[PDB]
Amino acid sequence: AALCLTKRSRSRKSLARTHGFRLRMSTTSGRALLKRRRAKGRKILCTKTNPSSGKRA
Amino acid sequence: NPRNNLISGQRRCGKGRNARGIITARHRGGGHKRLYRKIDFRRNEKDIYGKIVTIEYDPNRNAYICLIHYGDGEKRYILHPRGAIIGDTIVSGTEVPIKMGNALPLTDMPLGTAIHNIEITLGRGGQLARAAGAVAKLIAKEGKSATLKLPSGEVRLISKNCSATVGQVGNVGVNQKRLGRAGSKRWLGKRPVVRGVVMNPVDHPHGGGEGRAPIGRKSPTTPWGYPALGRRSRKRNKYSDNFIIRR
Amino acid sequence: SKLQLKLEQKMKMKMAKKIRLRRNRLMRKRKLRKRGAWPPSKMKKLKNV
Amino acid sequence: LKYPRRILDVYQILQSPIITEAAIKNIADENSLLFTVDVRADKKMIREAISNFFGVKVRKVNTLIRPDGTKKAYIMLNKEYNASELAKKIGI
RNA sequence: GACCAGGCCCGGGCGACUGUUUACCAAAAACACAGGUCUCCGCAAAGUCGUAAGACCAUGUAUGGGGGCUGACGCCUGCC
RNA sequence: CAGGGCCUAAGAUCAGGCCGAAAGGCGUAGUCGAUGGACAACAGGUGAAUAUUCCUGUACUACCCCUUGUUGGUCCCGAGGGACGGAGGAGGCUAGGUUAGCCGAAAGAUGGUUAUCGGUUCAAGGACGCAAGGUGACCCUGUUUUUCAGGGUAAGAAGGGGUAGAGAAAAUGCCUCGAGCCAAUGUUCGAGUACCAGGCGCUACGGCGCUGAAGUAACCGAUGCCAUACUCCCAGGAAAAGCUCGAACGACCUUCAACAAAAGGGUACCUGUACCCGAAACCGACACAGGUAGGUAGGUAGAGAAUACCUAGGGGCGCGA
RNA sequence: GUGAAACUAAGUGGAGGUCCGAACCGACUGAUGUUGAAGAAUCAGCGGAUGAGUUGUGGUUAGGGGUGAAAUGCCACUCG
Repeated sequence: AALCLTKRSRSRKSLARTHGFRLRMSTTSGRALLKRRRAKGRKILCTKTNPSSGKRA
Repeated sequence: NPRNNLISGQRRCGKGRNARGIITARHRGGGHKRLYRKIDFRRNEKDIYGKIVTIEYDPNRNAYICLIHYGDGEKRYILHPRGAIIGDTIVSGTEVPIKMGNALPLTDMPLGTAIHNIEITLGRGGQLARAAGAVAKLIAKEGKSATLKLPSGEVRLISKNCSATVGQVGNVGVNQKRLGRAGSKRWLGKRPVVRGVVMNPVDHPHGGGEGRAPIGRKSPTTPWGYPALGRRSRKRNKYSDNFIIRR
Repeated sequence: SKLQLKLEQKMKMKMAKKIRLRRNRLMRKRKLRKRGAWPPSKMKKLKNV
Repeated sequence: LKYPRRILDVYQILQSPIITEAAIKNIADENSLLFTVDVRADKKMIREAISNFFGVKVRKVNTLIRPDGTKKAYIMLNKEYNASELAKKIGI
């Protein structure tokens, strides 16, 4: 059997369909969350992925 | 001949139960895909003959269905009655004589006849008495109504200009086809139902304590509080078309 | 006249035969790519396992 | 009208050559040479910007992204043109 | 001849049985089950979620769809 | 090659439309949405880090140009098809394995012995074609009906083809011609002036350089192909595009414009490509005795993917005495 | 075997919520381990293993709730 571990190896595409910027901007509630993120000063207001490339580092 | 291009394809997915996603028609899920059969309830081609070539098993029904051709180039499915000889010819119409398998409006026929597929008003597809042996009889007619004894022990005066497929609908032997494999209930997309005594008081009103709990309430109730014996769930003023309940 | 018709139907049989066998062998190659077992270098190196 | 996929300031579509030893291996062994281009570039826009500014028929344009962000382009010229005689003129 | 590879029988209680159940002290005699019975429902059905529009029921039509209890099978199920 | 430039499922968002303090809820067209459907590359070499991607060989897709015909063509529409279940066992073979033949080497300080040790490899694709496999309709004769021997039918297969109805295609009804059909496997080309045992010359002793023999047969036998092939059962087994066929109606362009081919050349859209992936790199806070979908399945003993020991390949588990 | 039935040798067949047992899923007993190698495991056996199976990917129901073969179980090591 497995352990009581919660996060696993789910694709970042499906994590970006739920917690990404689009479903965060498709509601009044989620854009109010982005009022609180931009009002606080977070450098990364979402946790996303990209349809083209991985990372520029 | 399977894949008739009349099986009509796309459906709502299986034996669904989701309105907004909440369980609202309980104990559903499982089984095959069960692709439906778009059959011809309201026969829109009157006074043209049509043979019977195939008795196909509809998984959506309790009975069978049958593939009927025409003299013109078409294919339909209809509910075949008891006594569907292979190759026999059925024909809808207004003055077509009475045969086990054809359709006609409810006026041009005698009284005291076995009919399965009747209409409750004009224009609809087909409503009443279309199960695997559901047979409706006719008591005598009236000016614009017709007292019809449908297979519940229930009579109903109805609009006389309604289509009706005369015949006793077949596959009666599902009264005795036992489900004795005991997991064949799950093959029909029917999950097991839990019982009200063995639940908790947050779930069912008969959530008990120690032991096999007696029913406790003054009446055996549903899981939403209404009494589940004798309490007729019917609006007091809808139609007043039924003569006597007779039940 | 009839044998030339049998050669035209035979030529239809050769053309449709080459098309159907081409589609069948390419779809077998796609069925073996999709499982991850097609290229004979990756099988010939794994003949010992 | 013949539109490209994106209008991308064609006199800046190439940035710099690559002067590693493996690039000279690609010159002497492949008749190819190495450029650094921006991410917004094509196998149709770079390939046109070689047959015009240089004057050489280019055979293929094998591009790749590099994880520091910028894009790397192996351009292989035709057999008729040596990359060594056209790379010493630039300074390789 | 190594590794590997059924211990069995005689009684009784419960649950017919294969399954499911308290992730991290309870796998059970508990739940489910096939089967039985009562009861509601004639389609603009009942029932369920929602102020509503509406959706499941159901692109189905009482040999069907809910809900209560009991739990295969065999004998029955008394009185008020 | 894997996704996007193609298509849809569950589902999401839903123009208008209905509803609702607000936010929004329901819902149709439409559009997204792969875990699916459609579509074209394999072998050898290179290489501190890349290989179906780079080099060389043979290919295949999708358009243009070059030659023959056509005056209509494209899209929307009408249709076929895509197109699908589970279980079962029997065939025909390939992949692998063993043995034998062939080729090269071998004295491995032991009583004998060569009985020993290594190779015996080749893909995609292009052509030709299939039986002792399945399918091909009915009856008699011989045999266990069966594999086959023999006669008749004018439809009785894969398939085409005519019509008839409002009937272009299709579907349905009628008539006619066709004894064959289907697919793995197979021979040749690709394909040897490749690969390969060995010896030959220097070591930065890490390998490079020249030359190169045989490269066949049989027995087993797949969980892989035929194969969505048959048989049985109920619990009855997605959709759309690509593809093919086609009249009317509807939008646009028309002659060196459009369409269909036959050889021959030209052209080749974005992203992913390292590395770990039965894990020290992922998830368990750890370089954690745990977990993680899928593919390849060698020898002997064994029914076997258990087990015991081993080839390939990889380790000796990061405190020792 | 009788004019047909009822029924039985014998093959053929491969059904099963069949049996033994791997992968896989689950956790019955015992020991270890309790500042554990591990906030639930190791070792030795154990139950199912063609199904009411298991699992990947993309989804669905969201807290006066969901879901529950029903344990107050589970809903991110948290759930009256």
